[PDB]
This record gives sequence, C-alpha cells and structure tokens, in this order.
Amino acid sequence: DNIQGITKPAIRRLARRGGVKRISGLIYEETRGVLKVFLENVIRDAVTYTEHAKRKTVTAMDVVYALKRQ
Amino acid sequence: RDNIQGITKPAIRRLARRGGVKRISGLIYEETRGVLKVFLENVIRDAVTYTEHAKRKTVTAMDVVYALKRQG
Amino acid sequence: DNIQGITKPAIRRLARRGGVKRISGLIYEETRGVLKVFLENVIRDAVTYTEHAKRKTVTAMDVVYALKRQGR
Amino acid sequence: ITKPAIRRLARRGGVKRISGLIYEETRGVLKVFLENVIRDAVTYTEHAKRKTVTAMDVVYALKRQ
Amino acid sequence: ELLIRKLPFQRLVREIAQDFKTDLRFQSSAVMALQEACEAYLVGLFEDTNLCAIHAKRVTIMPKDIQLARRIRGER
Amino acid sequence: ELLIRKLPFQRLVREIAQDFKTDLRFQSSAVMALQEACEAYLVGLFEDTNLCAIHAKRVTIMPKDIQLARRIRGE
Amino acid sequence: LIRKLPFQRLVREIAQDFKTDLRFQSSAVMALQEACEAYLVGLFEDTNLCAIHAKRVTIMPKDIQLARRIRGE
Amino acid sequence: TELLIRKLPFQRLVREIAQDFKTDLRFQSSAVMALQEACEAYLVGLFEDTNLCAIHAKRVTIMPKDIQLARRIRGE
DNA sequence: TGTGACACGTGCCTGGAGACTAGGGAGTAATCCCCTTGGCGGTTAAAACGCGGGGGACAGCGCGTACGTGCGTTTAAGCGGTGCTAGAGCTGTCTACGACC
DNA sequence: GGTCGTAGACAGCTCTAGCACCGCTTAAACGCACGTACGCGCTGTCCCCCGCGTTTTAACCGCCAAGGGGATTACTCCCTAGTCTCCAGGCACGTGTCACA
Repeated sequence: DNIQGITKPAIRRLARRGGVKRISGLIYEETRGVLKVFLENVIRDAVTYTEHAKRKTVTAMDVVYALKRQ
Repeated sequence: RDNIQGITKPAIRRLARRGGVKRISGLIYEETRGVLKVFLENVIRDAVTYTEHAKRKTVTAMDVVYALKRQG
Repeated sequence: DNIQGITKPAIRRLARRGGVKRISGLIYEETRGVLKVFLENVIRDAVTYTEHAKRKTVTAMDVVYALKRQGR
Repeated sequence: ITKPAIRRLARRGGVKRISGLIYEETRGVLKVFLENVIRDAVTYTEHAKRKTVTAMDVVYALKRQ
Repeated sequence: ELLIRKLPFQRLVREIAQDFKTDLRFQSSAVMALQEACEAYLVGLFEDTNLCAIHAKRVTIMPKDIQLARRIRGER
Repeated sequence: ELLIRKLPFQRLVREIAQDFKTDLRFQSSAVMALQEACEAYLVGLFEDTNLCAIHAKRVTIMPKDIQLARRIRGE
Repeated sequence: LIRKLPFQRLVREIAQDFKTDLRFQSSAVMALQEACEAYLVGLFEDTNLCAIHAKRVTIMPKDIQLARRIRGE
Repeated sequence: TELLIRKLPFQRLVREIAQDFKTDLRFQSSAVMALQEACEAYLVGLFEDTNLCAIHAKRVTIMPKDIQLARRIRGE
C-alpha cells in the first residue's frame, strides 16, 4: 500500500528525461502499476538467485544477475 | 568468486601507458574492469555458442577467432 | 530484382495472418526491405557458423543457431 | 554544398552552436565520404558489368562499405 | 540524478519483498542498483510511449501509449 | 502452412548467400526452417504494426507503423 | 535538409574528377543524399557529445577531428 | 609484444565467465591466449581513444567520462 | 566469539500535495474528396512435382595430443603506507565570436 | 553583406588525487610428471543436393465502386502545466539491537 511513494512529480520528471512534453492525469496510476510489476519481477528473480546461492539475504550482485536475465 | 578484480591495477596502468596515457584517475580502474568484463562476456558467449554448434567440449582457437570476427 | 519473388499477395497473406485488415501501398516495399535485412542478418550468421564448422553447405543447425543469435 | 543546408543538418543532429571553419571541414569530409562511396560503387559496377551506377549499386556500396 | 526519493523506494522494495517472502534483508548498495535499473527502465518505457504518442498525432501521453509500448516490447 | 512461395524464397536465400560467399549449398531443411522463421518474424511484426495502426485510430497500416514497431521493438 | 541542385552539382564535379562518362539517376542521387543526411547527423551528434564533454557549446573543428579519428577515419 | 595482463588471473576469469555461461567447459590454451591478446588490443584501443578525448578536453588525467564518451562514439 | 549491519526519535528546508486558472491540446463530427485500397474478371508467368551424379554430411576408429590436476619454489610484481606536486575545478577579461537583416 | 549579446585561453588559485618510492608479501609461473578424454583428422559410405523436365495454382493488370485518411474547421470543452500556498519527508545525529564465518 506504499506504492504511492512514487509521487506525481517523480513520474513527471522521469518522463521529462524521456523526452515527454505533456502527461495525462491517468499516467501516474499506470506507471505505478508498471513499476510494481517490474520490481516484482526483478526482486523475485534476485531472491530466487540468492536462495540458489545459499544465502538468507540479497546483495547488489544478486540484483545485477537478476537484471541480466531481463 | 569475484575474480574480475584479478585484473590487477598495475596491469590496467600498463595497458593505458601502452596506449600513450600519462595519468590515470582512480575511478578509471573500476570502469575499465567493468568494460573488460562486458567485452569478455560477449566474446566468451560467442565462443561458447560456436563450440556448442560444433558439438565439442573444448573451446579451441577457431571458436575465439570466429567470436572476434563476429564482433567488430 | 531477385527479391520480387516475395510477391504483393504474399505480404498481404502475411499481414492478414498477423491480423491486419487494410494495407497501404508502401507497406509492400517497406516489408520487403525489412525481410531483406532480417534474411541478410540470419544468413550471415548461418554462413559464419557453416564456415566455422568447415562445411560447404548450410544445415538446419546453422540456421537454428543464427536465429538463436537473433533472439527468436 | 550550402551553409544553410549544413545548419539544418546540424540542427537535426542536436547541434546548438556552430563555428566558422566547421563549414569548410564539413565540406571536406563530405567530399571524402562521397569519394569513398563512389569508388566502391564504381568497383561494384565493374564487378557487376553495368554501364551506369544505379540505386542498388549505392545500397550495396553502403552495406558492404 | 535519481528522481525517485530513496526512502519511499526502499519502503516499496521492502514491502514487495515482505509480501513475496518475509525475512529478507536489503542493503544500500542493492537497493541503489535496483533503483538505478528501475529508473533506466522507466525512462526507456516513457521514451517508447512518447514515440507512440507522437505517432498517434498527439503530444499528451495517455495510458493507451503505455499499454501499446508495453505490449509491443513484449513485456505484456 | 507457409505463406511465402517456397521456390522464390529459396532463390532469394541463395542470392543473399552468394552475395556473402560463393558456391554454398543449402540443405532443404535449413531453407525450410529459415522460411518458417521469416514468416513468424513478419507475422509478429505485422501484429505489432496492426496494433500501432489501431492505436492511432486507423485501420490501414502505413510505413510509419512498421517503423514505429521496429523502433520500439529494439530493431 | 539538402537541396537537390547543389548536391547534384557536387556529385557531378566529383565524378568528373574521379571517373568521367558516368550518369546518375534521380533514385541514385536520392539514396546518396539520404546517406549523406544520416552520416552528417550522426557525425554532428558525436561532435556535440564531444562538445559537452569539453565543457563548451561551440562545435569547433576539434570536435569534427575527434569524431573522425575515433570512428575510424 | 609481451602481454600486459598476468596470464593465470585472466585464465581464471575467463573460466569463471564460461562456468557462469556453460558449466564443465574445457578451454584450449591457444583459445585463452587469443582471448588475452584480443582483450589487450581492445583495451589498448579504448585507452588510445580515451586519451585522445581527454587531451581534447585540455586535461591529461583520463576520467571515466572520457571512457564513456569514447564508448558512446564507437557505438558500444 | 569481535566486527559489522539496521531501527527509532528530531529540525528543517525541500519537495510534494490541496486548489485556480488560462490556454493548449484532446476529442467528436460534417464534408470531402479524393485518393487510395479491395475485390473481381482474364491471363499468363511462373511454382510445384518426378529422375541422376556425385558433393559432401555423417558415422566409426584411432592416436598422439593437449587439458586438468597435482606439486617445488622462488622471485617479479602487487599491495599497504608515505612524500611530493603537477593537475583539475573555479574565478575575471578582451579580442574573438556567433546570432539577426 | 551589415549590427548586436556571449565567451575560451591566460593567470592565477587553491586543494587534491595521482605518480613515484619503498618495504612486505604472495602467488604466477616455470618446470616436472601423469591420466585420460576429447580434438583431429583418415576412411568409408550413401543422403540428398543440384540440375533438368510437365501442369493447375496463383500473381499481374486493369477497372470500378465503396471506404477511410488527412485535412479543415466548428466547436465546444477537458483538463494539464504554471502558480500559489500549505503540509509530509531527509540527512545528520545519536542510541540501541540483530547477524556472520
């Protein structure tokens, strides 16, 4: 329930780096959902890899290996 | 293990001075190790694919040569 | 003009297999160019694999490995 | 080659400021690039046995440069 | 420059992990790498949606563009 | 089950190959697999192009649609 | 964008200085001008990248020299 | 001429990368030597381009910005 | 076990969250026309279907042959520190310089 | 061609991060020997690949009538970005608690 931590100005600035000129008012919810899906995928892959690595935590290299499979 | 650090700092300095560089920043070494790992991963992936195609178990010189040919 | 064998109705059939309902005139030329690029890449990879394996013909494995390189 | 055309190309390329000798250098490098591409096209045409350089000759020259 | 504030992103990552599988530890380096990758992915997605919007004879990006870019890229 | 006529596709593939290297033979299964792959690739590209066209309130597909699909597909 | 008349004049001049008795059609010069546009926009983007890397906005001859030397010329 | 990277660490790194890709793979010594020469040549060329970029920027000390610029120009 | 890695209470600027508003642009539609596409009829220019030679894929058999591993050890080279300083990021200017007709 | 706002090298200017210098260490490597499993062809075989040859399928060409795209433009009209004002974090700063080979 903390996905709202991705504030409207954050999404607006992220689109601003992407060359976007104007943003509709419904982009924010869709972008929050897309971020939830992408972080779920990456976190699940990293967690699976780090359980396969016989560790109870997750490291930066675990995330790098998870992203390499994206 | 984290064997990319096996590329010693003096080795990178010698490689740079071979290219004519006179001063190396401290952050050059990590970026160079990352770039070398990326290039080596690409070439090794190509060589492994070529070896798998040849139904072989040993990566010979031909596989590495063809991997280099395919990339640049 | 050896690529004209990929005829206009062939591209129409491909598009209508892809769900397209109406096709403009320049789509045929654009699709012909796109397929020429794709075939050039895949055949280049396949003939490179064949040369690596020391053979005078391209077999199914060469094409499969070329498509694997292309990411199919 | 004209200066305004070079300016349009630079603007399309993301350029914000343009110097003075850059026009002459661009003309020179364009001449060299055209010399190379026409040499490749002529070599292919001599290999392809054609009287004049065609569009497919240009495409082949670019793709096998 | 990171455009997502560190604390809310950390809270979101920890919440996602807890919902998926409790008793997991995240450190600053892993979260920073994940956030950088997420920001790069979102910038790429928004570039693609801007391309789609411009193609649609439009400048304001609408969720139609987001869904189009996602489904064409194969992520959906 | 194939949309491109087999013999002209064989001719095109052999033309490209002889442009690459001369006197190269082709297994019939190799050409068949290559044609199936090309058909699948174009069917996917046309699916994405139709998607772009229906997104832009259009039914007819235009070279802009294919260019956009390739551009946001990574090609 | 490049007008077709000066481009045709330049290609005719370079053909005269390289191999005379040669004729170019509209499609050939259109392909050549498209290739020219692509090459020049790429070169100018590379020189612009060098310019921002150089803490300057003007694209002097030095940026052209860099983009030519690094790319393989 | 003589190699600049120590042989054994590079052999171990190559074998580790291969194990990451395809396990239980044997390497011919000539193949590893060719990989070593290729990596040395690639790094020498990259450092030459980086030095050119740095000297252009009126500085001698090359910085990761120079390497990044050289890689972006070369198409990597 | 010693050394290392997280969790909770604060002040404050900083960024985000309520509205207000004036435009910029999204959306729907009426022609419209006209400009393509689709579809249909006739036709022909091909593709799809049967024999031959032999080029080379493919299988079996080695056989030196080179990889993996397994030491002895020792010295060139790497890693910790310092000593020292040319060099990088940051200022003011004036001729050199690029934008508007 | 002209007339009007900006700036790159020079000179400091200061901190600094990098180049030696050096002691201590350490593992790369040169050598030696071994097991053996895979590379590299040898040799033989025959699969099918290329090259020629007759018939429906279909691709081209052309014409005609429906349809839909680009465009203008009414035509409101929706609602986003900029602005304004008010309210929730964020990094240091501590103080305390849990993990690992």
